Amino acid sequence: PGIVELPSLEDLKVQEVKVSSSVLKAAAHHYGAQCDKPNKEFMLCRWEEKDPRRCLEEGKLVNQCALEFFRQIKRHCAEPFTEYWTCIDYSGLQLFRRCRKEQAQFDKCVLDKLGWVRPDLGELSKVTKVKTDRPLPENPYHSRARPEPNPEVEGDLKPARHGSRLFFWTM
Amino acid sequence: NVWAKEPVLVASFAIAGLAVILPTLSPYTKYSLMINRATPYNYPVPLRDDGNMPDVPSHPQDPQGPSLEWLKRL
Amino acid sequence: LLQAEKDRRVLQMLRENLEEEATIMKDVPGWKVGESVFHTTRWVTPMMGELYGLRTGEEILSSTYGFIWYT
Amino acid sequence: MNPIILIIILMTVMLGTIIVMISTHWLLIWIGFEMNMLAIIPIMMKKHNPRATEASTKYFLTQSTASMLLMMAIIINLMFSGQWTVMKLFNPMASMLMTMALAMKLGMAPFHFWVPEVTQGIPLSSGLILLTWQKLAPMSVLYQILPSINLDLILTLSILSITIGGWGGLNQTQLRKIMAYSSIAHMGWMTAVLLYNPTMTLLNLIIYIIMTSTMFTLFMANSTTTTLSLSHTWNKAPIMTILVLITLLSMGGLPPLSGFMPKWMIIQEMTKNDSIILPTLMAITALLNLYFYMRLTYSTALTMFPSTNNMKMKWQFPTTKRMTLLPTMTVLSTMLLPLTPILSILE
Amino acid sequence: MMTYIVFILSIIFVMGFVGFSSKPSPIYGGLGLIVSGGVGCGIVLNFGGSFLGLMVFLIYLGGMMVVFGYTTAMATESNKVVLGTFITGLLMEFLMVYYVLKDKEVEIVFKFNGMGDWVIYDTGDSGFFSEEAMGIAALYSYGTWLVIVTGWSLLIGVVVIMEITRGN
Amino acid sequence: PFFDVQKKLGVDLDHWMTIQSAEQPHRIPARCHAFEKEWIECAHGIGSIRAEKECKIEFEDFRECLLRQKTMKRLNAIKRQRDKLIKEGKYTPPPHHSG
Amino acid sequence: MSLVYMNIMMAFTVSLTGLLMYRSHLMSSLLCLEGMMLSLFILATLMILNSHFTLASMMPIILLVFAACEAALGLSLLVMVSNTYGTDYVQNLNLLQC
Amino acid sequence: AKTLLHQYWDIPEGTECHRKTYAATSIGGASGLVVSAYSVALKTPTSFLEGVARTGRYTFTAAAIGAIFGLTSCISAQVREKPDDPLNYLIGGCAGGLTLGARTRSYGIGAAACAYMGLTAALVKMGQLEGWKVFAEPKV
Amino acid sequence: MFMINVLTLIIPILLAVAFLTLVERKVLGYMQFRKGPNVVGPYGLLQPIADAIKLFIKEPSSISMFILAPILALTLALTMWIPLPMPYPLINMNLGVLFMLAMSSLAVYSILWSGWASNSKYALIGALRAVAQTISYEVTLAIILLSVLLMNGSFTLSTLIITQEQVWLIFPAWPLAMMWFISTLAETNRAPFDAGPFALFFMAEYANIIMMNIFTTTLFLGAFHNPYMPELYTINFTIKSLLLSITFLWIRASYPRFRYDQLMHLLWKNFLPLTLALCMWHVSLPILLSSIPPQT
Amino acid sequence: MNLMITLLTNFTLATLLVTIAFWLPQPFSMKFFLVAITFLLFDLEIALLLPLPWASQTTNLNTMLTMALLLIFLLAVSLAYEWTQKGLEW
Repeated sequence: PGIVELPSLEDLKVQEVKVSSSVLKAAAHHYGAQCDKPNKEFMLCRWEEKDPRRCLEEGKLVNQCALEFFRQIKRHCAEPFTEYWTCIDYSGLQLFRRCRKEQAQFDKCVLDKLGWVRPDLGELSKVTKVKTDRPLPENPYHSRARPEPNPEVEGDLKPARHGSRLFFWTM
Repeated sequence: NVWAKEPVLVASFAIAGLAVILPTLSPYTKYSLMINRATPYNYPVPLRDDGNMPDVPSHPQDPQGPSLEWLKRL
Repeated sequence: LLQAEKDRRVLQMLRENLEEEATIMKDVPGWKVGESVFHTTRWVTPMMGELYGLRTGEEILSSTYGFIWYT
Repeated sequence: MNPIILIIILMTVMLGTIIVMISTHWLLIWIGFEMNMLAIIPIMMKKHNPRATEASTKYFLTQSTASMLLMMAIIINLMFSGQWTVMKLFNPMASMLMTMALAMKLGMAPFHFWVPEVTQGIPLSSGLILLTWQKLAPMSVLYQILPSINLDLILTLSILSITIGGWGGLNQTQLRKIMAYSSIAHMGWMTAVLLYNPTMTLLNLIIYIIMTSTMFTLFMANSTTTTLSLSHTWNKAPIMTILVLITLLSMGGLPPLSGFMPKWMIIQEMTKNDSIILPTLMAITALLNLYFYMRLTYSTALTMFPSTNNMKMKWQFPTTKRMTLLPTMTVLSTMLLPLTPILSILE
Repeated sequence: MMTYIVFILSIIFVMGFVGFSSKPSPIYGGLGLIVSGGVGCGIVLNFGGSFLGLMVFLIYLGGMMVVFGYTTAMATESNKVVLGTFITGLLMEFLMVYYVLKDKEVEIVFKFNGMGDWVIYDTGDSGFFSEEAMGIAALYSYGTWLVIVTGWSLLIGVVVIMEITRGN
Repeated sequence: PFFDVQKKLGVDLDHWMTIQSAEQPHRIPARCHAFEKEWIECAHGIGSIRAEKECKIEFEDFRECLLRQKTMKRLNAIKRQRDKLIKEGKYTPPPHHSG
Repeated sequence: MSLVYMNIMMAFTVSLTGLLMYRSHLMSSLLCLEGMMLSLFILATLMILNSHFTLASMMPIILLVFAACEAALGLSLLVMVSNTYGTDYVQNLNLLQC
Repeated sequence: AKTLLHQYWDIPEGTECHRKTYAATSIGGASGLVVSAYSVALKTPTSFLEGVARTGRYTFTAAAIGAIFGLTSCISAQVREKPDDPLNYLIGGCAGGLTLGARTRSYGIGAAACAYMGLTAALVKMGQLEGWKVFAEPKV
Repeated sequence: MFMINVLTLIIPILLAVAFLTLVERKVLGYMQFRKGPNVVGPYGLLQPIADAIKLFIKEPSSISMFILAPILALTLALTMWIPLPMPYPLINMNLGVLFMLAMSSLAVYSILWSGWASNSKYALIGALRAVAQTISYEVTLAIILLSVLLMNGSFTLSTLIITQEQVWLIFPAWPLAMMWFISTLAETNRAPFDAGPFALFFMAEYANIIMMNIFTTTLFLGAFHNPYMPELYTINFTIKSLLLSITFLWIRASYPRFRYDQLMHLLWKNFLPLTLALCMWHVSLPILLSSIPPQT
Repeated sequence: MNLMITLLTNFTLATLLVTIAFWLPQPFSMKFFLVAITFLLFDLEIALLLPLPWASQTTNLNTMLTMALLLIFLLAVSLAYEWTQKGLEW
């Protein structure tokens, strides 16, 4: 059987978001609106071709988008955003109803200094169009062609030939 | 009569009869269906753009497409 | 974002383990070196033994069976 | 019992067979066999003698272990190629256990010991429903899984069933064990054709069911258990004699009579293969099982036994049951030689 | 204290089935079958494993052996054959464990790769709804026919039980 | 025999239980989805015997998806050769965490 | 195949031998049928879970409720026998001879 | 089994002797195992030592039939020098039937076994020679 | 440290049981008319410690069955406070109410094994009837548990202790809760609803009692959960469980035992239609009030 | 291994307490049977019913409503059948 081919190690060094998970949930929605215009290109590549080792460059592109977004939120307002995510951090499985007043504080911060309307329910949905340079690929299910049809039935049928053609009981 | 001999039997038939008959007529079942439909478990896919169709809003803040709004609006 | 990191991590472990399959059987007869078992070059998802081999206990237990009798 | 309860239970036996005939999903087949068992138990023990208790106990143990072995075959099928399509299996082991599940189900010679035991210890109505429906429904299962059968299974079980159901029957004077031995004989004839042209097997199924319904209605003409009771049926009625004659020789299968249509066409589209030694051996043992039919005939309808007074007292009264469907099944079971081109009615 | 806990629990499972397949007194049999069902539930709850074995733990070990012990206590109430078959079944267990361990493959009529196997297994994929629990959360949307015939066979089992135990 | 009331009444009330590639209740696949879809579309309008002549490759591919027995065979051969080389004396192990 | 599947099938066939050969009581025979039910349950369940074949997850629970009512029918029959005799031996079934 | 009957029919008949006799004793061991298994399964021997005696009797009779039949097969084929006739196996089947009757220590069982075993062994070689298919086509 | 969690879980329940014995004897005295025990020890606490000591000292089947009944009863008594969310439960079981039912069934096994090993026909038929009236109420317990968590979505029970912040759940199903509480009285095998080592057997009985009290208090009511200070929630929860346990005493000391056939007749023909009708009403109704709870 | 360790500690402390408790000295009724099988069948119908709240979020609410009422109605009908047919008398 045929052997596989992968990109080597020197293709897979892209600097990654080495932040934790609690803060990454804490800044979810405004990441969903500010960036993530080109990650749906990554998602479209991933669904139309279920072959990573084909779509990874859009992964690099969304990696650098998210890194730029966290650079932008670090070097500006808010510093009590850090208090916000460490406030949601110790509340078990995370709820958005518990540490809510600091979320409104962080939202007042971002609306005054920068903008970034928090999106409504259910605006992180609502199936989306996008277009790229690449075409839709042929046979993403890698296979042969389907072999043959049936030699099928076409034409009327006559009366039966001389009867049953059993031992007797002719006609 | 019908009540004194088996009272809990009558009360059980009564609340069972309303639990059968009452799910027919209600002003709320369409709300139950829409709430139950519009909660996305899986991921709503992006697609190759269009055959120039007047739907499928591009931005997630573009108000063309279908929207859930009555959670805030009772 | 997590899907992109997961793609890069599973490709990393596949590259590591195929490099070490090339090393660990350096002189055996027969034996083509990189045999995919299948007949269609699509993307198999591997079966968490090629993602996790030769680890001796710690990461394999705390990365496969850890969740089930955790929580 | 209530007649409400029996109409419900007969409706459920029908429902189990229709679910087995109708589905495309293996769990539905297993549930059909189980529901058929569950409902068919209280048709037995309509009385309360220990005979029926022991008979239903034996039938329950053999039938339930057959059903669990069938579920084992399904689970092997999905340990291999995994889909619930009732089709070709993907393991000779799965097909092996599945054929042995049916061979315990409807009675074949390694697995047949329960059949005369359970048919003696019950009344005739329970025996009627068990033979007819319990041998109708799993033939549908075999017709659905015919492309993936090791033929040595059906060959061995079929030949051995014909010869065991033949040799048992020379000794039994009880009517019900005679009828069960005849049942195993026709199970051999209905099973050995299967991997060649199954339209033969399904027509043989319809033939056997019509014959056995005629036979049990004639033994419900009055409740008879030995042959001596049938000699007294001679003394009390003349036409039951000639119908026992014609239907017994049609169970024997002689060419002017309609019990020969199963043998004849099956030998034909059996030897348009080149199995010849197997058909001629099957037909020799088919000559063998006709003997106990013939000694029953000689006992009652042809000789005349001594009989008993109080049959004088029985002469006045009518034999005033309703026969369920007697005349239609009689002359449709016996005079149906010149309609063998109604073979191809089936598909 | 090691990796192959699935194989270990499966050894205890085979031990339990042998321990009541040697035909003891039936309440020793019920004890052994309770232990067997408990470790089978442990096995399926180790393959993730959220619901379904624990679901049946109520039924098979909560609603069956009770009735067996009940009908054993109100029916009726050491030997060399039982203990001999138990020791020989244990010996076949020991021999099959040895051929798994110090060989490569074991064949009864199959091929079994002889090593303890977490493989195959999920690759940490995002479920978020606990797949088998939502599988059991079918039968009530798509399951039209199946629960109909199932409840129908339950009702027929009811009337059958009472008729055989002397309706009316 | 077998009837087709399932077909004539039209409501496929049992053809949802049957295979994958259907309405799984929240739309997820199984582990071996695409193998089943390929083998079914191989042998769809085929008379079940030239299917056995010309769908053997994808059916073996499907069985190797479901069982992964050959992949385990190769994996076990790798591990036992690893054991004999680490017993014999080549590379007191660096192949994890220290490349 | 795997390692666990061989041991579950070995447990099944030992349970089947315990079902078939059985010495004195019938309660132990029906109890071994219950053990065989458990074996088929566990086998089908681990198959469906390892496949992540989420769709037909009906199999194990419906298999067990049905083979449960099979065992209910069996217990009714066994208690009927033990009523109409003294015990539930394989003896007292010696009548109705072949 | 398929393996030992295939060993028996592998050797040309023909003179490659006494392998035929050993294969026929394997036939006897298999037949004796079958008959002895069903017989001790359907008797309750009471007790087990007598069951061992019954099994030993059946296996010894079947193995003796196989041994004597293989010896007379090989010897008759060497003497008459015609490896195609069925009459040598007719003589062989009659000889096996007579020795079956003598180990059962009778006369009529031996003579009828001579006749039927001879005619059936003639049918066996006659069908293997002209060519009659084993147990199936299964085609049409 | 996790072993310290284990020991603080399963050791102080024994002191809880012993002090429950003194509390139920004292309060049933003050119900009846009795001071006491107040002589041995100050206000009667050394008296139950000496009760357990003296019962350990004394010098009293099939040692298999004779030991495997109380070992199973008391390991049930130990294992059965695993997922009860005293705010942080010891194991966050994603489904635990079905575990409650299963371990009630294992207690049925324990009583049947001790009755079989008792080996005397009067004790055998007594233990048989006690098994039947222990098993006759796990139907009702299961179906009421089903209907009360259908209002709250998931088996997790931590979502339940979330959802009872707004109202105490005793209000939106009061007759259903009342019938569950009567079935807890039946399952605990006390009045009105009715050989060794009796220390172990007795111990497992009372631990099952306090389990049902705590599970009642968690399943139906509670307090508002303070962020980062669960001590106040634990206090108000414990006081509610204790007031319900005193209420359980209060029902104990005032009613005769039922006749057994009256007990069965009452269960089937009086609970069983009423539970079914209330449960189908809790099936059909949250789909009618635009309110199906979020399984997460 | 958390709950396995807890389970094992419960078993070991219970065995310790049993060994301290031990070492320091050193015809029938048919009506009994119908209770068990009645429990068994209604417990099976319980086993069908109780995964309902996992299911209670579908898009075909009418079908779930109808088959759920079918299940409880059949349970009450089986109760009604044994009720009319004096199935638990004493």
